[PDB]
Amino acid sequence: EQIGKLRSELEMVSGNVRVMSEMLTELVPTQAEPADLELLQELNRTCRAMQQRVLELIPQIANEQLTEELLIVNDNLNNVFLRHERFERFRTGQT
Repeated sequence: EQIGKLRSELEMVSGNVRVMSEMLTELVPTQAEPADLELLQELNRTCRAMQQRVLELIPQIANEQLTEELLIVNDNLNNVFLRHERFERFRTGQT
């Protein structure tokens, strides 16, 4: 029950990762608009909240499948975080 529910949540989080990936690919780091970075920032904050959620579960989930999904989502959220950071650095010229 709860395992399937958590997996479903991770799928929704992966969806959010896909949204960020799309924006962080289609947009230009050096030409990113303040509004675009604001939207990315808010979504990044959500991803960070979901990252903490994952981190809480990893050690608490013995299930190999769900734990695998947790680790995968964690890595994806880290990629989104760092990619967003790159956007900020490139736009401000502090890379």
